[PDB]
Amino acid sequence: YGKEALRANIAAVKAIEEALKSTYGPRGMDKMLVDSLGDITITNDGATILDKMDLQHPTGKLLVQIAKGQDEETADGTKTAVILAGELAKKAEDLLYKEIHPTIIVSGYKKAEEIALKTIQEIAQPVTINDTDVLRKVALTSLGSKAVAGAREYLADLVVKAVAQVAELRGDKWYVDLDNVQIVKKHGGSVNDTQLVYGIVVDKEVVHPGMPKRIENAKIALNILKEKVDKIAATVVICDEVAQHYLAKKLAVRRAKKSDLEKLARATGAALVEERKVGEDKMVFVEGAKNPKSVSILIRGGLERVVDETERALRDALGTVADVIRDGRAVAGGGAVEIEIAKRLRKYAPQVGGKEQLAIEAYANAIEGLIMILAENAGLDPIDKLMQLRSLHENETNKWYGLNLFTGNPEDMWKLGVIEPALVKMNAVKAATEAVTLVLRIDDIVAAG
Amino acid sequence: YGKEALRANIAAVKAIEEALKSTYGPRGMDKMLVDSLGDITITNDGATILDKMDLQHPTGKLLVQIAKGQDEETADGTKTAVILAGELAKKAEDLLYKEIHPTIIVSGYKKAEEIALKTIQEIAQPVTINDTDVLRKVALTSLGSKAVAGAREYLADLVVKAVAQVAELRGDKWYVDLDNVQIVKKHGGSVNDTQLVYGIVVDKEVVHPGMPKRIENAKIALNILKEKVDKIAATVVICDEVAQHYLAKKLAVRRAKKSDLEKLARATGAALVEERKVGEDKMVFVEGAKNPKSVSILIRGGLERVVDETERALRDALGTVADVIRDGRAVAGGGAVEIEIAKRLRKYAPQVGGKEQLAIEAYANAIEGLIMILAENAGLDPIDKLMQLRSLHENETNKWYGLNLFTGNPEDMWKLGVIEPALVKMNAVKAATEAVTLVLRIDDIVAAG
Amino acid sequence: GRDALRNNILAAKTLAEMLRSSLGPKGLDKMLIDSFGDVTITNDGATIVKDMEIQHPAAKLLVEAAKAQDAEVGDGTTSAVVLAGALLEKAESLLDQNIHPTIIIEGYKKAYNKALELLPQLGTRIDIKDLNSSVARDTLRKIAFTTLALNKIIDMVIDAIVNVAEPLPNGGYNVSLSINDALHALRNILLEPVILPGGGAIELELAMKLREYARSVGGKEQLAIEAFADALEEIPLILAETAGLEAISSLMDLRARHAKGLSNTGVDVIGGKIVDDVYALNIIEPIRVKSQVLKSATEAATAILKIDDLIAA
Amino acid sequence: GRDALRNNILAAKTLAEMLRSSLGPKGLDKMLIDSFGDVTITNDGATIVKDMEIQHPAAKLLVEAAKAQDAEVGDGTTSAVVLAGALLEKAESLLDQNIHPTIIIEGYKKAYNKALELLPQLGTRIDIKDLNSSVARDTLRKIAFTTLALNKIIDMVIDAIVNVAEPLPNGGYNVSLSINDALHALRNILLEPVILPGGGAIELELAMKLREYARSVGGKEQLAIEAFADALEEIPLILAETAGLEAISSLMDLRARHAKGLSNTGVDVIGGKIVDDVYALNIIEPIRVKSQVLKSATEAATAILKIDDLIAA
Repeated sequence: YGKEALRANIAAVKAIEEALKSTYGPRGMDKMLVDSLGDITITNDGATILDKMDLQHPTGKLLVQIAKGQDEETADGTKTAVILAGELAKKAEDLLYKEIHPTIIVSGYKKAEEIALKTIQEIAQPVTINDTDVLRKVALTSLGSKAVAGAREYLADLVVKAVAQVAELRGDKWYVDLDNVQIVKKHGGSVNDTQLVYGIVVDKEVVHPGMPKRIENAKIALNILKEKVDKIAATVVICDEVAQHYLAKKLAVRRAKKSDLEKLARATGAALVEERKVGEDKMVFVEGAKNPKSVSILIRGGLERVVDETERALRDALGTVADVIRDGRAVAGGGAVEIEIAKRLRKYAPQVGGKEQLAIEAYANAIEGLIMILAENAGLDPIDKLMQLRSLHENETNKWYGLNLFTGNPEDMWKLGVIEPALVKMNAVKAATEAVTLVLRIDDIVAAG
Repeated sequence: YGKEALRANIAAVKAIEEALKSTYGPRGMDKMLVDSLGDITITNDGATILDKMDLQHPTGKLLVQIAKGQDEETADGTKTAVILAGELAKKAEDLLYKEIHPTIIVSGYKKAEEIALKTIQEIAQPVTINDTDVLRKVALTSLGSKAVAGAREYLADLVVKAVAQVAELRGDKWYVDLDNVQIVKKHGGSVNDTQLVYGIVVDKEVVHPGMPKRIENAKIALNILKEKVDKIAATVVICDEVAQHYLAKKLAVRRAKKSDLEKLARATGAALVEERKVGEDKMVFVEGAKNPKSVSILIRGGLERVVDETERALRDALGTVADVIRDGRAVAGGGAVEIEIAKRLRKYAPQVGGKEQLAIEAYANAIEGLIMILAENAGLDPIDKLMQLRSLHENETNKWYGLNLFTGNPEDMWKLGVIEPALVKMNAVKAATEAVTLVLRIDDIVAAG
Repeated sequence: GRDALRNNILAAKTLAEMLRSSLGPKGLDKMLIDSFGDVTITNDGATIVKDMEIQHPAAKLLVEAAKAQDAEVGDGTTSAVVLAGALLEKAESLLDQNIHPTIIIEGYKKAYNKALELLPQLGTRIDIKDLNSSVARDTLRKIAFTTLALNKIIDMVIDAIVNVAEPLPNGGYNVSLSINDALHALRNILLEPVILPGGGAIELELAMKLREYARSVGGKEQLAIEAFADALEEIPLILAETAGLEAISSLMDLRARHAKGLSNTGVDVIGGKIVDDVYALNIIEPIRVKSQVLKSATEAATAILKIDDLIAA
Repeated sequence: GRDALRNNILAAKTLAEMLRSSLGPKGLDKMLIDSFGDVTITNDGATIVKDMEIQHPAAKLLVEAAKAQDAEVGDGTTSAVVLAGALLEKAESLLDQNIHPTIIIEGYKKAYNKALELLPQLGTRIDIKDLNSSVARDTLRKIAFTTLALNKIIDMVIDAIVNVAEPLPNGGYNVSLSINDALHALRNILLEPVILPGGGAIELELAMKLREYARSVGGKEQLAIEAFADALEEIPLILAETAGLEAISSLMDLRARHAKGLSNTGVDVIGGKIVDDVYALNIIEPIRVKSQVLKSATEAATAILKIDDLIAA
């Protein structure tokens, strides 16, 4: 079609889609990453895969940053933004070969974007912090077949609980500061136990055996040595063999992340400080806070990749439930929203100029691509499931009818507890549209200094 | 596994399967054949494809002859025999890699063959020359999506009618001599008309315009010239400008196949002989016979490949209905019989030695291959449809439940009028088993003179 | 098929093939060599797996699963790898039939759950109520020797083990730890008490049940489960191979017997024969071990199966 | 070694290897092809040997011996070639030990003479005195079927054969001649009457005796004779291979039995088993045939062995 810069950019976007396409949806595949000759990483995570892989291309390195929406909203919904961009790019490619100028395409895509966002706005159901069922279903939907050691239902409950704990109310709008959450991890065997702590877990052995294991209502503050210790204890501590005896006479920690120190400072602004024994090791538990929003999750698993993956999935799920609470809207996932969008687009397209109408229709198809990917990854026939849902979606009574990737049959995704945050999907649509319009508007690539 | 002669033979059988695999079933594909630089042939026909293709391999050239069962039973059921052999060969291949000796495989296949034949014998429904419905359905089943110009239902009716006409009764057993049938063909436009004649059609213009167009009760018998003509007419004729006047004074034909002459001799042992005008041409019609079994079908089509294909399909359909009448048994096609066979085989296999049991099970799978091919050619998911039917076939009330290649769903194939002759399927099983056992028994290939 | 997955499956399969020989009591020795030329020779899959060097990441992963399995329980390191490679090899047939790997993963998951559900039923309990004198301990000694393979040194180890305190109710004795694997085995027997009929009988029975269950599941997952079963039957095969005779014929015979209501029969490797009851010859496995083998193998195999491609980082 | 002789031995050996498969009642088929593409498929060594094309002169010679053997007696064409190739293969081991081939030839000659001397002792006579009704003929029919492998067509062939006149004293009946080989066999049974226990029993016993005799001969010729014996034991091996099981183990079992005073035991190929008495299952060979097989094979093998080089003419 046009200049090779555009062709290259589009190729880049498509390439970046191909990197994440296989991992889309609950029953998604994992990718294996190999760094140098040192280590490897097996994961189902848009962020991680995008970050670990070589980003040595000027274009696309932008797509990654656009996908990761510059907003509190950041998730594996990045995968959606990326995969979409790839689809809008491929359908654009089909338009350029008809010599539709990029301007018209961009216009059409902008219109289609607006209608898609409107559609999401319309379909979306209200949801509050009290609807434990929905929030639980959202948390459970975020963890769909993620390689997590923990029971997904149990872990979902934990997610809802933690996010509920963290929540504060700001002028008729709840707010969730996920920084209040700690996530420590340790791996042995008889593990894939997952623990919920209402405080802070400091992962380190007690400095000296002869030392108060427990401490009640611990006011937190964390010959030369004697002078220092005396001066410090004038008003538990965290940062020499001689000082161990002093503190033993007067709990301590050898090495703790500054993140732990931050979260501790936040948590304590301190009723119990214990030393608890994990399966095959010991560590320090801070229980109680001068803080009603702090909390921690101990994810311990048999094998490290699984633990790490559990952390990633956990963080994402937390994120999604948070977004659901903060925006207070949710939608039936499983491909319903996308189908509705495509439907409305094809409905509206003729009301626009022809050359843009084609672009809009192409947008609708680009949207419908996602569902076909969802079906693909579930080992199902994509077109069949698509036309099937599209057909079922002719009734307004099936606005939430989406694909059940495990049964293979279309079902009311809202009732199945397959629920997503609207904000995320909207932001993803925005991100993808921005990315592809950006790529489209670019005419040439010029060296500089 | 063993010696390369066996590997080569098996490869040959498999190769010959691949040549016909795509064309199996009603919704089957066509193959294109290219002879020299002169002509090409597009067809869905086992016989034709096997005959036209290069048979320059010692093995396989035998498979073709084994497939074409040395019996009145010869049809496109050759495709079945061949495709099966290919499947039994591939599953054998999987056994040889377990170092099951060919002897044991052959034994197992022979047992499985016997049980399969027994199963066909059991399932088979009786059918007589009076059951027009069934015979019509059989004829219609033989013409499934064959590239025939004629209406398939109409043509099926014609098939049943012709075969009914030809039939004679021999000692409680009907007999059908398809040699009594003539099949002439001509192609223009406004054609794909198909005509049924109760006599013989001689395709040639009348020798001289000034000549009796019609002839009532024509006693058939088909200066030097005057003497000859006088001597001949002493007691219509078929085999000089002077003789034309003589015969004009005394109907004639320039050039007729000896086949026509034979069929004429048979047909007349002669009430009407006419000259009828086909769309854009004229030819001679012999109506009435001193023969209650003669008949002819005028297949005329717009395009030649279609006409030829129509002839092939017609001959085959005639063959199948004939076999149905002569053996007096039929079975629900669409994959039912094969599934039942596989089921019984797996049922019986444990009652046999282990190493043979494996062979029998492999036979069952080889059988089930066919259904997967039927599904493949219909653009359906083979495994799904298979396991689906296999599951439905757990009830004895679903012995005729087979695959509907047009709806994609399993249905009672006997009720849908998807009906096949048992004799054919049995003979095919026999042929395939013979072929593969033969290939298996061969150890080496030795040159001679 | 999906090239990356095939390459992975191949790597894992080759490693399994390498380890197949060192299985059972008559398992051949492997010759381990350091970068400095130092040589260790051993038939212990734990040692082989631990010390060895392997470049391919799939095999590395499989090894990781094996090591973890060796940590959580002292035995079954070879069995897990062999079974994993088996599962992948059997999966290959399904991938070739154009069956998407997540379906296969699901089928394997169901098969594993069912197997783990069936294990306790197919086992036999022991007396945890008491360490009483009458033949409760003497039967454990037989398992000890079964692990080892000595008129003296018998009582001593048992007494030294009895020293360490603990009942737990649910009968779950806790101990703060060739001799190593024996102590491991005994510990594992007590830690949760059921014994399982070794020599492949458990695999065989499990397979026989899993096929029936597969016929219930019915889908492509039926084929996946049936594949899991075929993969389970690979261990009896190998043991029979170490016994000497033509593996397949014996596999069939065993299967035959399991059909009967002979219910358990096994291959006595040392005896070089198939025996109707493997309890009679005190060929025993702790359920603690077998379950861990199943879990490790299935996790490894599904994990390999779940990976779609490789990307440079 | 002597390169020419080795090349010859190799050629003969390969031809034998080719023919080994088509031995016994369950012998695989060979696919013979003309220069015109015409195909004949058969497991009859007579046909294979006769019709086939072979370029190497050693193999050609071996074929000549086989054909002559097939002419002098209808049966044993495969056996001769197999045995010849065997003799050469066993000779190879001796050539490798730096044993000159004329010595080997001498040893083989002695072994053959001894064998032919022992055949009549190891056999069992039949009644030539009369064609009497009582079970003299019914026992021949069994051999007829043994050759063939039918309730009817039984009496008819025998009667048709009895038609043809002749006793000869020394019991040596003369007749001026699947059906072919059967008639051949019967003829051969009568022509000189002794029956031999088929299924390899004769080879085995002969070998067992020949080793003892070899210990008497004592020299390198002892090794040559012992090689002749090992070469004789190759037929039971092959028959056992067609029976299915691991050849060596069965060879050993058979040998074991022959040691006992079980004296004759054989491999029942069709039955797929080793049987204590092969007469009981009417597995019988005419001595007329076996002797011819021995002669032909030994002549061929020594002949190959006696050739030192090749010269262009």
